[PDB]
Amino acid sequence: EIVLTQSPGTQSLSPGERATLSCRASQSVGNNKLAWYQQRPGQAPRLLIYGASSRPSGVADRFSGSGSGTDFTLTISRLEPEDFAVYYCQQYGQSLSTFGQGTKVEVKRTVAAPSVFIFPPSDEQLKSGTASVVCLLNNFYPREAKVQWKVDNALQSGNSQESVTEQDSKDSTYSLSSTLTLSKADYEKHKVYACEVTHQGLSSPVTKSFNR
Amino acid sequence: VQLVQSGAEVKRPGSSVTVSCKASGGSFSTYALSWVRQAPGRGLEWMGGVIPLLTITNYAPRFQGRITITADRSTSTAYLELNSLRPEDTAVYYCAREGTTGSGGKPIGAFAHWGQGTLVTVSSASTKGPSVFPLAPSGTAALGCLVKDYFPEPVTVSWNSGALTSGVHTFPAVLQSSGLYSLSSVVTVPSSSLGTQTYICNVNHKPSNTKVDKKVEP
Amino acid sequence: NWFDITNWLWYIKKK
Ligand SMILES: [Cl-]
Repeated sequence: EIVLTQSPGTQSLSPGERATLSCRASQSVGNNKLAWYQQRPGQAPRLLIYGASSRPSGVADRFSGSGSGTDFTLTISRLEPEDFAVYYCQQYGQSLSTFGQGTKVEVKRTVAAPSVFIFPPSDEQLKSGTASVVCLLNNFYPREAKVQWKVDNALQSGNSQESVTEQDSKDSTYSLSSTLTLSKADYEKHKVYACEVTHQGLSSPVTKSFNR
Repeated sequence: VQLVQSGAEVKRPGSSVTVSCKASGGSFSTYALSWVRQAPGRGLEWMGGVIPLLTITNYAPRFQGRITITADRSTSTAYLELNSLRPEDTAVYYCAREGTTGSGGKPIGAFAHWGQGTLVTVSSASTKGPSVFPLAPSGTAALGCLVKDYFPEPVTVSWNSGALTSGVHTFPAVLQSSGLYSLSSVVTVPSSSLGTQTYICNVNHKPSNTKVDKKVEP
Repeated sequence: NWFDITNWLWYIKKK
């Protein structure tokens, strides 16, 4: 099996800048049968380059491919807004075709600390026997952030889940939502519900909390 | 060349799924048709392919023993069968056909033509509509809705019937231990607007016919 | 390489 390594897995760049993306193969790729695809969230992949350097008629000429053997590169001469997307390499020089893990080209902007909000369970939900507490980390950059839930200062595990939005097309930020879920009966055993947030833009962790 | 796939399906663990891919435009029999999947938040994985005229399949070793790819020349339709399904098989499955170069139809191997994808969800869960709970607001306030305990995907959310989009964040769903999904949608607005302006989240879960327009207030 | 078969097929089916 040929392993294709795309490193780094993320590049943070500005519109108008050049990008070069590496695809290194664990063995020589037969006849330079190396393709590159673009994929945006919610869309099928789209072929940009095939045979290492050939470009299909429809594809913008700011995309170019080069390299041979085990060492391939996709070059984007000048990043347009629509070029911020995920790029996959693929080898098809032997019957077992493989893909790289992808490189996400995202927009670099200034560091932005999250604005943090906490929401107690609604009265409506509490009537139903369950308590969900939500923490929002809004409009931060870069994407790396951490939330920890504490209930009367006891660190929680196994009772929360989170997800993160795609980078905002206008302000280049991310947001994150985390939900802590307990039975009503368990929720009523404790007083202070807290979400503690860590991020590059924060010199020390920020806690938002409420008292049940 | 247009490839059109069959619709989303929910499959029980241990079952087999069949996904179809109908091609229109160009020739079907002499070009290689492959299947590529993508699990949630993960990369693309080539599964296998078929050359219809020759009836020559080619399967990735990881799927050899669980996959069958067939082609019906009379309908220009290719089929993926995957057996012994497990939760790890939950993914969007794409059919992908090789491109051509020049005017003479010469094939390029690489995948120029892609279907729209088919989400196959491997689960023991039954169709369930969400409860929709407000996330009430406490110069900027946040408010939102929690769309809890639904199955299967997807759910859509708008605010004020689509009139409110600035500052709205609708998050990817999470899959809970129950095998039901939950998602949240939030919006930030000026605090001064909370007295006067109405904020309503429009939640649509087609499979359960859950359509809730939830007014969120302080 | 299975990925080369259709090129062969294309070439031999030309006239
Ligand atoms: Cl393009």
